[PDB]
Amino acid sequence: DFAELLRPLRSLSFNQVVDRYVLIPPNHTFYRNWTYEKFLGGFGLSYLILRELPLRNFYARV
Amino acid sequence: FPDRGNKRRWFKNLFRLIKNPMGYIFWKTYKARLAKPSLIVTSMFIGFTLGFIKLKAQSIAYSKKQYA
Amino acid sequence: YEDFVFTTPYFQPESTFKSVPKLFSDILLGGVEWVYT
Amino acid sequence: TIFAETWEASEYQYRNKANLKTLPVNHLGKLAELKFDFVEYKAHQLIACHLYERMTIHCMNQYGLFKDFYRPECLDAQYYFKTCVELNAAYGIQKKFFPEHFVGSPYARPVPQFQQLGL
Amino acid sequence: TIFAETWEASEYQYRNKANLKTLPVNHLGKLAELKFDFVEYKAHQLIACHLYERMTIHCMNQYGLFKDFYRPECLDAQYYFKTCVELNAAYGIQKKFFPEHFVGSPYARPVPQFQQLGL
Amino acid sequence: KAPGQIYAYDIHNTHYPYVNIKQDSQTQLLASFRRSIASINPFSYRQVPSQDRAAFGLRWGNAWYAPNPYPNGIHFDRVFPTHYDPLAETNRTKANLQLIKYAPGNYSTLVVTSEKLPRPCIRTIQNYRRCQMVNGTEKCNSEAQDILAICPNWALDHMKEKVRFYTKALAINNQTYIRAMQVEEYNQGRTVADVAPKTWIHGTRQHLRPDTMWADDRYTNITQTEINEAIKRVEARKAREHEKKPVEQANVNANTGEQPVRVEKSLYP
Ligand SMILES: CCCCCCCCCCCCCCCCCC(=O)OC[C@H](COP(=O)([O-])OCC(O)COP(=O)([O-])OC[C@@H](COC(=O)CCCCCCCCCCCCCCCCC)OC(=O)CCCCCCCCCCCCCCCCC)OC(=O)CCCCCCCCCCCCCCCCC
Ligand SMILES: CCCCCCCCCCCCCCCCCC(=O)OC[C@H](COP(=O)([O-])OCC(O)COP(=O)([O-])OC[C@@H](COC(=O)CCCCCCCCCCCCCCCCC)OC(=O)CCCCCCCCCCCCCCCCC)OC(=O)CCCCCCCCCCCCCCCCC
Ligand SMILES: CCCCCCCCCCCCCCCCCC(=O)OC[C@H](COP(=O)([O-])OCC(O)COP(=O)([O-])OC[C@@H](COC(=O)CCCCCCCCCCCCCCCCC)OC(=O)CCCCCCCCCCCCCCCCC)OC(=O)CCCCCCCCCCCCCCCCC
Ligand SMILES: CCCCCCCCCCCCCCCCCC(=O)OC[C@H](COP(=O)([O-])OCC(O)COP(=O)([O-])OC[C@@H](COC(=O)CCCCCCCCCCCCCCCCC)OC(=O)CCCCCCCCCCCCCCCCC)OC(=O)CCCCCCCCCCCCCCCCC
Ligand SMILES: CCCCCCCCCCCCCCCCCC(=O)OC[C@H](COP(=O)([O-])OCC(O)COP(=O)([O-])OC[C@@H](COC(=O)CCCCCCCCCCCCCCCCC)OC(=O)CCCCCCCCCCCCCCCCC)OC(=O)CCCCCCCCCCCCCCCCC
Ligand SMILES: CCCCCCCC/C=C/CCCCCCCC(=O)OC[C@H](COP(=O)(O)OCCN)OC(=O)CCCCCCC/C=C/CCCCCCCC
Repeated sequence: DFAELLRPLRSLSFNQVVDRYVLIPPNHTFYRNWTYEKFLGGFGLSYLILRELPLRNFYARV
Repeated sequence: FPDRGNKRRWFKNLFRLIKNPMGYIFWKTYKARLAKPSLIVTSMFIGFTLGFIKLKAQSIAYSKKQYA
Repeated sequence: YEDFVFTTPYFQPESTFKSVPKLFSDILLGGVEWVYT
Repeated sequence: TIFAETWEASEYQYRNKANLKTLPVNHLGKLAELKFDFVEYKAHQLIACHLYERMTIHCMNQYGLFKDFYRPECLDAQYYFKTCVELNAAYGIQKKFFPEHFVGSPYARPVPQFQQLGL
Repeated sequence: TIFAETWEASEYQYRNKANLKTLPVNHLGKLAELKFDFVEYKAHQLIACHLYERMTIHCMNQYGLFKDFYRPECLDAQYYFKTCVELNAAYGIQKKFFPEHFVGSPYARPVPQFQQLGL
Repeated sequence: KAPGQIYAYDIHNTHYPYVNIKQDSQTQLLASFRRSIASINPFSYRQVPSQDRAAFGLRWGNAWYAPNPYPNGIHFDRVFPTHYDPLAETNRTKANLQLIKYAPGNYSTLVVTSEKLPRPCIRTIQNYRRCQMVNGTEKCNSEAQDILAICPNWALDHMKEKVRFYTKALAINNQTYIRAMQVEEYNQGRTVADVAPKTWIHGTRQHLRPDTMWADDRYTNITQTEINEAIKRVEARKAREHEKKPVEQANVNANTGEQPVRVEKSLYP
């Protein structure tokens, strides 16, 4: 398993490793925080659907 | 026997307050609000309440200064 | 001295006429803190 | 480098600085959290940071490094081992080049020579 | 000993200690509280503690020392004169044997020689 | 112009490895099902970061995972002395307001740091060093005065202390040199010619037997009769070794009203 962690490196040279994983071209235009906005924002969207539960008893929905 | 009709009454009023807080507060205070004080008294209530909340926020911000 | 030994290094009398020009330095009781709110 | 199994807890406490960390002995209770069977000798559990390393090897032998090693008892062993050798390397260097920072050092608060008392 | 009429207030403030007292100039306003007539020259009012001394003499010449000198304007003049010469004697000795305690002294926070910087 | 991927992505080949540390059947079953539908699941969250999208940490049930903070005995009591022992429990109990406050830095290590001297103070040092290597030290008084004037006094105190620390560290490294380069009594007259042609492997378990009786099968054929005969021989040698015994030394820690010496503790109570 320690040799499996280095599997994608054995097929590459050092120059290819640096260009592949180290020298990623700079691009600061992405909305990186969309991952959190989708996750935490899902609580509000889930509430919009959940506030319509056809459970007749009020205390059941409580 | 006790009055079993009053069971869990504090929970039920809590959930009704969460369901519609302004509707619960409105009707629970209707007869009391029939006597309305002057504009001065009402303004002093809001002025002193928001002033106390403003100082509370400044005390919270000072606690972050002491933590730093 | 009078039945007493007080060990001190060799005193330099030339240190008396040491030109020490006074420099400005003002203390402000009531100034700036590190952080503010 | 500590050349024993045990060390004085106060010898690694600061004298002129606030004490916000300790250098505790190896947490032997974490060894009983491993559910699988293993052989561990008591003669290796006291030396600093080594028990956590042997636990990590036992966990990396029973399980691998993917989706089976990621269990609370095995990740804490790897985290404690990594953290232990990092603190001990820092306290060891501070013990070598800053011996006067710790309680018990004669240079933390130097006692004067008798010639300095003027008697 | 101060060899002038005026002194820098900051030179008698401590640098490494809390400043709980100052060495203020003569309180010229107390000179106007004397009800009687007297002759005072402006050339004598700035030198330290001397105005309070002359006020005491003027009060002890107009009144005596019994039941007439005991008025608020005369007792404050004698108290200020006694307190002023006590504070100045203490500050004078502290200026002579502890010059490093005050703001403006080159020994309060010594600047190192260039040979100590290792460049 | 595709977004860059970190090295961890090539290990897992997916951005959605549903890794949950809580080892219960309900959690791992739901994680395996969510791991399979992550391509078409709108309720999918990344745990492998990328250049274009951030990611979440390791999950613990519905909450998030973080290892137990390394055991620390420092704490602060509120109502009564709790005698907190970080080694008495597996997981650290939460700090209640009326019970305890733990030390700062749940996840923190000890490092050495340094302040950065002001830029104008740095420029004066570069000017002095440059003027020194070109014109010599004797013609750099003005540049030396600019350092004493422009650099704030705290910076000059830091510069003064660095020289004193590195003087201390120099003496410590040289005392280690003397102890290391000291020729012991068992190496008198021995040079590199007396060294054996052995490497690190020649001192390991395969070539050098450890000092334990069951490291290998060396003593597995020893019968009880040979043991009794050995006890006789080891007692015969003791007729010459037991003749001498070191003398008992005086107790330097006799007076309990005196600061005791940190003497070597006895092996056994
Ligand atoms: C045509 C006729 C019908 C034929 C088809 C019939 C079959 C239909 C099913 C197939 C089609 C489904 C379509 C979507 C495909 C999804 C495929 C999939 O794998 O999803 C698995 C999906 C996700 O699994 P998961 O990984 O475990 O994530 C849920 C975790 O809770 C997550 O927890 P977390 O903590 O890890 O993360 C928090 C989470 C937030 O999660 C939460 O907070 C929810 C927590 C639940 C409440 C807590 C109480 C839980 C109680 C436990 C027991 C629950 C049992 C419920 C069983 C429900 C069975 C479905 O936030 C997020 O991660 C991101 C959320 C934002 C996502 C963006 C929203 C896109 C949704 C799609 C939009 C378009 C659809 C139309 C609009 C919606 C309809 C009006 O499983 C679910 O279904 C979860 C329940 C969601 C409610 C579903 C209600 C919508 C149903 C729509 C039906 C059609 C509309 C009505 C039409 C009527 C006329 C026909
Ligand atoms: C060996 C292995 C196994 C070991 C097992 C160990 C466990 C032992 C199990 C056996 C224990 C139970 C024994 C049988 C009990 C039978 C008694 C009975 O007949 O029922 C009486 C009682 C009668 O209630 P009720 O007549 O319907 O109405 C109450 C009145 O009408 C009043 O209603 P109200 O509307 O006027 O409201 C007032 C009410 C409640 O109003 C309150 O002010 C209390 C509020 C507490 C909740 C909030 C706490 C604040 C923190 C959270 C904030 C919430 C905010 C929410 C909103 C969000 C923000 C706005 O005041 C009360 O205190 C009522 C509580 C029930 C009375 C009992 C005497 C209490 C006096 C001392 C009070 C102090 C303790 C209170 C504890 C919490 C009470 C819910 O029923 C029960 O409470 C049932 C409790 C027993 C359920 C057993 C469940 C199964 C047990 C096994 C589960 C596994 C446990 C694992 C534990 C693991 C170890 C940690
Ligand atoms: C005592 C002095 C100190 C007081 C301290 C302050 C107290 C807390 C204040 C907090 C303020 C939050 C503001 C919320 C905005 C609500 C706006 C609104 O119009 O309210 C209607 C709104 C209902 O409108 P709706 O959306 O159409 O829901 C009706 C559906 O039929 C619903 O369907 P259903 O009827 O079938 O369900 C049963 C019903 C009744 O059953 C229950 O509610 C009982 C269960 C309660 C569980 C315990 C709740 C713990 C706290 C909630 C969770 C943490 C906060 C989450 C974020 C809330 C803020 C938006 O549930 C509900 O009513 C709605 C569910 C409650 C929320 C449940 C989910 C919580 C998480 C939300 C996820 C979505 C947002 C993501 C998070 C955002 C983070 C960035 O009520 C609420 O949602 C909750 C009210 C919150 C305030 C309650 C306390 C207010 C009064 C406090 C005392 C006032 C003193 C000053 C007055 C002086 C008088 C003289
Ligand atoms: C989690 C947060 C925890 C901390 C906060 C906790 C907050 C708890 C308190 C909640 C609110 C108080 C509860 C009120 C009960 C329900 C309402 C009510 O009073 O029923 C109406 C009822 C009669 O009113 P009404 O039937 O409608 O007749 C009036 C007509 O409409 C026409 O009016 P009128 O022409 O006949 O007379 C003019 C007007 C007279 O003009 C006034 O209304 C006087 C008040 C003007 C504004 C005063 C400043 C605003 C105060 C709130 C803002 C906080 C200030 C910051 C505090 C900093 C220091 C903590 O009369 C009135 O309108 C009602 C005055 C009766 C006194 C009002 C109740 C006491 C003042 C409010 C308590 C403040 C406590 C909040 C802070 C607590 C912090 C621990 O009043 C009574 O219950 C009778 C009780 C005896 C009252 C007279 C003697 C009072 C002796 C105690 C004074 C305590 C002062 C505390 C000062 C705070 C510290 C500086
Ligand atoms: C040809 C004539 C010109 C045309 C006139 C047309 C006028 C149009 C009238 C329309 C009325 C407004 C309609 C909508 C509002 C109705 C709902 C309402 O809230 O009314 C209050 C309503 C009724 O009040 P009330 O307790 O029944 O008292 C009724 C009267 O005030 C009577 O109370 P009283 O019987 O106890 O009388 C004694 C009086 C005793 O007063 C005096 O004896 C003399 C007062 C002298 C004032 C001294 C000023 C000193 C200034 C020093 C400033 C120095 C700092 C400046 C620094 C500047 C920078 C350097 O003391 C007061 O009551 C003063 C009340 C507050 C006065 C504030 C404005 C004063 C100046 C108004 C100028 C308007 C033009 C007048 C032209 C005519 C001149 C002859 O109060 C409520 O309970 C409803 C809710 C109130 C919630 C409070 C917070 C609400 C905030 C928003 C309010 C609405 C938006 C703003 C609208 C204007 C409000 C001020
Ligand atoms: C949200 C309001 C919608 C209506 C808007 C009306 C007003 C119109 C005025 C808009 C002015 C536009 C100003 C510029 C906005 C810029 C938008 C932005 O910053 O985010 C874009 C950003 C681009 O991402 P990157 O590739 O990382 O960045 C590359 C940048 N070149 O978009 C995103 O991150 C995606 C999130 C955006 C919102 C997504 C909405 C999701 C709603 C879900 C409902 C759809 C149903 C889903 C069903 C799923 C079925 C499998």
